[PDB]
Amino acid sequence: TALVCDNGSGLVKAGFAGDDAPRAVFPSIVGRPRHQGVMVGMGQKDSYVGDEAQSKRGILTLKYPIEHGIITNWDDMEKIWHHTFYNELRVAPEEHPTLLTEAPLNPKANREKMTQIMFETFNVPAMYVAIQAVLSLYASGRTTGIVLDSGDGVTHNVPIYEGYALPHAIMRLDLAGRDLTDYLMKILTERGYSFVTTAEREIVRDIKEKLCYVALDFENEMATAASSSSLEKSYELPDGQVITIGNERFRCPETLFQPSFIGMESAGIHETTYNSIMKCDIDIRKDLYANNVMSGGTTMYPGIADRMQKEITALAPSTMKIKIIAPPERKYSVWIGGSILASLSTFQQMWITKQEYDEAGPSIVHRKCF
Amino acid sequence: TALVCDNGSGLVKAGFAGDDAPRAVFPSIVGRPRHQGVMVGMGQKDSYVGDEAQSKRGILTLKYPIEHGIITNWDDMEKIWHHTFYNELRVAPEEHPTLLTEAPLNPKANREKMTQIMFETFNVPAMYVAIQAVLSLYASGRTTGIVLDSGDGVTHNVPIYEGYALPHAIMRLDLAGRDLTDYLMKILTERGYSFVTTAEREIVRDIKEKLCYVALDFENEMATAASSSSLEKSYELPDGQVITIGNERFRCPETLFQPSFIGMESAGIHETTYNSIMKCDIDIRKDLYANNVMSGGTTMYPGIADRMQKEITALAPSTMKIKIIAPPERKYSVWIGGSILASLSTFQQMWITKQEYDEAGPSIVHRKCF
Amino acid sequence: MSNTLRPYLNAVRSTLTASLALEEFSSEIVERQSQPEVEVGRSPEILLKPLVVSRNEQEQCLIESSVNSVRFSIRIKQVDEIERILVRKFMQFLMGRAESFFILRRKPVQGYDISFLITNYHTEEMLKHKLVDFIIEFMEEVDAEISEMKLFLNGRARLVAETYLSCF
Amino acid sequence: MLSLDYNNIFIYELLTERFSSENPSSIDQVVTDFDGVTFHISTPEEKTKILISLSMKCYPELVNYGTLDLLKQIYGAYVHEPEMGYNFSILIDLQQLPATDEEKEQLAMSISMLKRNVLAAPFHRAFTKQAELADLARKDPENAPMLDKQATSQELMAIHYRDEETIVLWPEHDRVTVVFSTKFREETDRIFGKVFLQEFVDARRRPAIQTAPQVLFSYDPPLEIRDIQGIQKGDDFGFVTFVLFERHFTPQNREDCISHIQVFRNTLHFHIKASKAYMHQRMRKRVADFQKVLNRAKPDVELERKTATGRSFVRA
Amino acid sequence: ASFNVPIIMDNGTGYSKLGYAGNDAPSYVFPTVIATRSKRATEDLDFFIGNDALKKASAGYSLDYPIRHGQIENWDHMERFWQQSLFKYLRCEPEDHYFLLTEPPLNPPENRENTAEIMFESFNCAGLYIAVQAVLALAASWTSSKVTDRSLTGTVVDSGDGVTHIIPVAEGYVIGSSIKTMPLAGRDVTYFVQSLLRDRNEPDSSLKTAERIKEECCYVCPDIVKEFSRFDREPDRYLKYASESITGHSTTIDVGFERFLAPEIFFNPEIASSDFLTPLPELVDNVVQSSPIDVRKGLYKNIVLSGGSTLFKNFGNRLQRDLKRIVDERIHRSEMLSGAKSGGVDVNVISHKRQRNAVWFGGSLLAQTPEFGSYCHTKADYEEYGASIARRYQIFGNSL
Amino acid sequence: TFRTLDVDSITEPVLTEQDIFPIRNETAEQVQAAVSQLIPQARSAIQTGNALQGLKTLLSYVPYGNDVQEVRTQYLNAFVDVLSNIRAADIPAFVKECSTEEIDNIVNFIYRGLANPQAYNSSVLLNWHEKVVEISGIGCIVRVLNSRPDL
Ligand SMILES: Nc1ncnc2c1ncn2[C@@H]1O[C@H](COP(=O)(O)OP(=O)(O)O)[C@@H](O)[C@H]1O
Ligand SMILES: Nc1ncnc2c1ncn2[C@@H]1O[C@H](COP(=O)(O)OP(=O)(O)O)[C@@H](O)[C@H]1O
Ligand SMILES: Nc1ncnc2c1ncn2[C@@H]1O[C@H](COP(=O)(O)OP(=O)(O)O)[C@@H](O)[C@H]1O
Ligand code: BEF
Ligand code: BEF
Ligand code: BEF
Ligand SMILES: [Mg+2]
Ligand SMILES: [Mg+2]
Ligand SMILES: [Mg+2]
Repeated sequence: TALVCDNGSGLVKAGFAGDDAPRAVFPSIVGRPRHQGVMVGMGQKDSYVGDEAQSKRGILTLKYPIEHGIITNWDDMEKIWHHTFYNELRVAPEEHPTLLTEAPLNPKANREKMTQIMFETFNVPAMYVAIQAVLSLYASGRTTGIVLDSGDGVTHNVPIYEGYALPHAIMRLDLAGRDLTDYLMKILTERGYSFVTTAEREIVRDIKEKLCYVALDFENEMATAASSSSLEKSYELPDGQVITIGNERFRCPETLFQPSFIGMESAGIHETTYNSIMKCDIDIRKDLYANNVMSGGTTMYPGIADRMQKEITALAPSTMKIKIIAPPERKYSVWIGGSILASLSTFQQMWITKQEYDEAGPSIVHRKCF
Repeated sequence: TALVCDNGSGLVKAGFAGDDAPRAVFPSIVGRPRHQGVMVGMGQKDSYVGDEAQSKRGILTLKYPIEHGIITNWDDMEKIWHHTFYNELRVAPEEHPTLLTEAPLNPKANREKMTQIMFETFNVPAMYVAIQAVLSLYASGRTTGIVLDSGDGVTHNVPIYEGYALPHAIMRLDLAGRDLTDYLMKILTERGYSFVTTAEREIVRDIKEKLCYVALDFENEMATAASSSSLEKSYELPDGQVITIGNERFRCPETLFQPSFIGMESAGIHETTYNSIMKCDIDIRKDLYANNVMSGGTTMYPGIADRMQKEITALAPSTMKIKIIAPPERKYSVWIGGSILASLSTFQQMWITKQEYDEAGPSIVHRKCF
Repeated sequence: MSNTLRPYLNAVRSTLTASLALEEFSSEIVERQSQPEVEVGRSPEILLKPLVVSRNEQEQCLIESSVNSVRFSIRIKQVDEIERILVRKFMQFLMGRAESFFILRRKPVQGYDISFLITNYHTEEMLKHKLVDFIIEFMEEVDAEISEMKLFLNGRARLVAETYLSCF
Repeated sequence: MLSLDYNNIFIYELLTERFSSENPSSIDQVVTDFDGVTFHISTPEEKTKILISLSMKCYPELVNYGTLDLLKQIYGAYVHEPEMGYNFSILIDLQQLPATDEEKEQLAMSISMLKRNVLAAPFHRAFTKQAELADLARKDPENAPMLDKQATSQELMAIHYRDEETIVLWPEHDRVTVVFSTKFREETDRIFGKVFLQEFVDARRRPAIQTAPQVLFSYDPPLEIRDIQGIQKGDDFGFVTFVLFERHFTPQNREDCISHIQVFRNTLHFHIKASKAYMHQRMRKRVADFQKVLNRAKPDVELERKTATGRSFVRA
Repeated sequence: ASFNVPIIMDNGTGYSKLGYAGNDAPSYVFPTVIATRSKRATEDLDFFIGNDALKKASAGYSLDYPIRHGQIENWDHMERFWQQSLFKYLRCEPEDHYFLLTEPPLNPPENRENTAEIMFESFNCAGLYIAVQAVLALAASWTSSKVTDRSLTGTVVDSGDGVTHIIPVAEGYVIGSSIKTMPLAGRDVTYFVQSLLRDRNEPDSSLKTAERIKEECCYVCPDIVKEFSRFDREPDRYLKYASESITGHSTTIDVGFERFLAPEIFFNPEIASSDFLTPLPELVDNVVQSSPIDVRKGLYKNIVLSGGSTLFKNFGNRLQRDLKRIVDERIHRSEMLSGAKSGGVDVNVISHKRQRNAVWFGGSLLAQTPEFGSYCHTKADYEEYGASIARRYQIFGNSL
Repeated sequence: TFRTLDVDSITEPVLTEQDIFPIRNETAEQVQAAVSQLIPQARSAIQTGNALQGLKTLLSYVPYGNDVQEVRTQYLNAFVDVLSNIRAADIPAFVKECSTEEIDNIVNFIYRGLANPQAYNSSVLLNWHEKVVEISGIGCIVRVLNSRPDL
């Protein structure tokens, strides 16, 4: 067995290769206390990690060590990996290879320090660093398609044909569920309700995860919510009081299809997918159009597969069929795909091994993992 | 049963003597992946050949190993013979004597090396290297006639009377269906369709096959198409985009009659046929005009028989019959003629046999073949 | 490949599937030991008659059989000295891996190119219809594998010829 | 490596050490080379003085073709009495050594270049005599064929430079022709050697490499070498001929061309060995795909979950 | 037989030493490393080896070491390493020369078979001898090749970069029932020096810097709990080492208790492995006591050291004193039961001038002997029996 | 040394093939006469074109024994010659009408013809092998594996 540790920017998703689904899913958060620690003894800790922080958050400054899929704070990222292996999986990491992941078009130094900490702190016996939108394509049961992965921090497209990636046609967009959370705070502020702190940012994430949905036709949905009760509904806070919301429920997800709302100049996710298909060689485009693959938690909004199929069918030539593949387990497909990969018998030849790291130094990942 | 291959400069035609048509017809292509394989488990393969390369082409750089009827990349030609023997016909080359086919006025080195490979790499029991135009008279059932063969790589006339060829009156022209694809790619740019890659070349080869024709008078057809949409057609690319095509529908095949379009200084196929007949002895011309035989895929354009009869009737003396026999099987008529020749009772003494080759070396071929 | 070997490989497939009727058998000459009786040959009543199947003087199979073991040995096409070297070496890689192709011998029987030993334990713990499909799919493809290697040898003979000759 | 070095690497590295060294140690080093050649490097009188010496079975022939004047031109003051058991010897003093690091570099190169400087003498005799015939032929183009005919039999060099070879060369007013009467005695190299020599001739007949010498091949000898000693037609030799035209040994090219033609048979000998190293890596690729054809005979069972060292594990 | 100087190749896990028999040093000593890539196919021509393949890590080649724990274990890489050794560096013709190759005592028969088929079928060499490497290293001890200077009885302790093994030899015969082997040597102590620099988080801990800190700074102390205590009392023992990075800039490394705790891997191999628990002085006593009784005075009297990883400052004296302690304690138990005295046994551990490459100098000195062409596998025997001619162990007792 | 001296061959006499298969009752000259009368009937059946009645009569008796190679080879020469002279479309009409005893005599001798390709054309024997096994089933090879070794 080998660990598969998809340290995403919003959730760590971890477990064992060939296991059905990730067994350690928790916030990619380190919390530190912000108040007068008056009661002596009491089992107090200098910092808290994951669900241990999320449940204590009313006294903590929660901060994610990872932003837009790039590690910003290594002293806390080691704290998350240590929590993953010793507290959440309860293994010794020196006994198991780890398949890690990262998004494409990351800094070189991210990939180096992430191999160095696995070999020099966690003492791991072998490791590998897969591209997240390649893994999501194993989890679809395919060898050609265009994975749209979108998580908490990054959205990216990787077009693949016959198992060859077309790396010139990879699109990264630094917009995903954390920007939709920050935008939901900016529009909730307009109805009556103020959310400000790093802990209140989790309450509005827990709104976004169950009140929001994607409108199939935003400009007509906007007129319908401005003229009826049916689109409005309510959520009950930790403080027992009720929050009622309406056109905020679909204006939030719409930022993915209209990044101009949060001040970005870019294509939306629909036109970013088409700009990746139209960068590919002309003979493969039909087999990409019939195999768009949704992945990552930001693709979980009710109606996003219907909307994505509508917007791509308007951009694509009407002569040919579009399919969006969106399984119900697309919430974890990058982990699911790493759990396939780390169990394929040729894969056991591809690991960076401890001995090979010791001899080659941390630059070995650049001449073995892609 | 003997084999017969017409190793065409763009399609391989291969089969067994006494069959009515080729057993296997496939592009004379070898392709290598241009991109990086990211999937494991996939059957990654270092080269594809024939129809598999034509099918996977969106990720391949495609090479033709024969240029103007001359083999120019021997390694990718040995791959194609190994594909004809072990994959397409799926018979071992040692079991059957084998008729190969070649254009007139080729390098001596081309026919020697093609003999040395067949006896010392494919170990064949016997072989013969017939001239492609001499086989077109067998297919047409003639013993007197002037052939006009035109393939992917080359166009040539061989005038023949009562089975005696006139090798001083052979005209050979390195202009045929490849240079018409290269020119159609160029003039397609003037309507705005940029085709550039070795795989987009195979889309523009298909446009040329599906839509082009030879117009009975070019200045009249130009003045027609300049006024009207009635001569236009539309073709759906494998992308689902539709191109629409104008006077370049017939300005492409006119290159055969006006080589100055592609900058080269030579007589078009009409004048080069008339010059071949005017080089011949005066008593035989009167029969060469009556038995003018076409062959090879570049002679398949709609209206090319009527264009060719109109032009030869304008050149040749009006007092006698011009009669062009372009049969409906002419696409394969070199192979069909080879399958007749290799089947004759009187030909079975004419093979170069292995025991007769290795006492003389590959220079035996020039003293048994034409 | 197939169509020229089709008469031969249907004779080999049919002989080899009729030959692979193996059983557990404790040896009669030694106590508390089983041994592959085709390979030891010390008790004759549990050997079956050795059958040859054959297309040509070059291309042959010898099939030897016993109550708990079958030995199968083949000569493949070697029509020039380049195929003699390429075959003789290719089979030494293929038998050098015998610990992971469980049915291979590490040495051929004398005068054969490669040899297989399908013991009772293999027909209990492996799919015996996929064992004969591997023997047959090896005999179809090995002529295409070796002929391709003599193309790559010509390809390098050109690589070094052009690279030497083009720097005068 | 794709093509052989012309110099002996060991003597280059060794002299590059001692020419840099602040404190030389003593040495006694016999050092083999191709074509049966052998060097001896030693410090016989002092650690300060290096004697380099050369042994080569055909050196008595090379002295007939003017070798000593070429070696005295190149090595000058460093030439020494031949060491007992060796054909030629040079004594270089590490305290009397040249001044600059680029003088040291080109002297360490020049001394390591000894095998191709001793075997160059018949080539310089042919190139410099072709320069005389090129002027005489330019004085009378109708006499020129007869000057070529007599130089083809009177000015011919033959060197029995190893026992399974002969290099034969002669000047004519527009060329130097050189013929290798070449044989591979090791039978697995003779079998590949047919492919390597055949594809070498067939390579010259392609548009890409027309700029090269005209190579030709046979197995009987070229008409002008049919009565040279040791050339025999029946003994399974092959006769690779290069025709070097005036453009293949123009003054900028001569030294590379001499260096590069001597090494001919050694590149084929090296590439025959280095082709077995290729065929093996291509064989063990097809073995690894026949593994898949057997793997479909193993029934599907999950082998139990284990730690990296193979010890058993208890999770999932 | 050919008369040409036999070629000698000690392919170590760390360094290959190459040369010709009868020379006074190896022609080359360079790392056993190959640099490889990670319309004709040439990725098997583009490789480099030795000192010229360290220069290639920045040019995008992957370096790999085809010998690990004293055994060849990548045969594609080792075949390319030999062709390049023979045709670039040694610049020889294999068909003219006999070759002496070396391997550890406990190598698998499969590796001698693969070595023989590569030498006889790929290179076609005239003949081959595959010497057990520590059996040669005794012959580097002699003051000269001449018969009166020989001392053909002695234990030989060999420790390179990848294996240590102790071979007893007596009256010129290798006592094969008594060989001891432990795959812990110069590289495993480098990974330990590297592991310590890395736990202190020093600016550089690349393999080349731990390899240099071993041979610059480390030594074998008497006892590590007193040496840790000395590093508190005696603060000039914390050396400062200046290292230059892969990318060409300065650094400074403090070197600490790895100055003694790293060479201690030989005298307490529990520090390195769970599997090889027996320390080198007791591993030597297990050799000499397993050996037949009459040779034991001779085997202790002459314990030859060999191979680069025996060169640590004070290594010979630690081995001599800890072995003398084991030996005189055992003799004094025997004096106790008897009440009589004994003459004891002298234990000498012999460090000497050729200790850095002793196996090569041993191979060179043996291969000069007129008999050597008769001990080789000649290629005539290879053409008769095939590569199985090399499969039999010369050293151990064989059934059949 | 003693380890290599075999004793089993001289203290534990093993079975012989004539213990496992009953010995032939007909004497060598009695079968050599019985075959030499049949081969002319088979040679004649080829010369009159009725080659299929040649096989039916030739296959009515079979020679076997370690004493008779010089006539087992003549019987095999006549049998391979008769198999090479039957039209391939007549084979399915012959094989479906053979008894299981005659079939087990055909396939037994085609595996003797396939053992000597330098004297027999394998291509026609492999064609008979496909047709006899496809029509009569795989057990007809199993009866050859199990058959007498001096056939
Ligand atoms: N049902 C849902 N509806 C909308 N957003 C969701 C839903 N489920 C998860 N998300 C969002 O997905 C993000 C986490 O997705 P994930 O794929 O695990 O990201 P990452 O890999 O970067 O950690 C968070 O922003 C979370 O709120
Ligand atoms: N129906 C067609 N109409 C026009 N061009 C054709 C047609 N069929 C084939 N061609 C062209 O003819 C060429 C192939 O003809 P072929 O006789 O097989 O040439 P070759 O023998 O040299 O390979 C290609 O350029 C192909 O595009
Ligand atoms: N002075 C020294 N002190 C300690 N180790 C040394 C010294 N000099 C070299 N070494 C070590 O010796 C080893 C190489 O020894 P060698 O005999 O060549 O081993 P091998 O044969 O296995 O390659 C390396 O670990 C090297 O760092
Ligand atoms: F980091 Be998550 F994939 F956005
Ligand atoms: F062979 Be094609 F006719 F050039
Ligand atoms: F490989 Be070294 F000899 F330890
Ligand atoms: Mg993610
Ligand atoms: Mg053609
Ligand atoms: Mg060593």
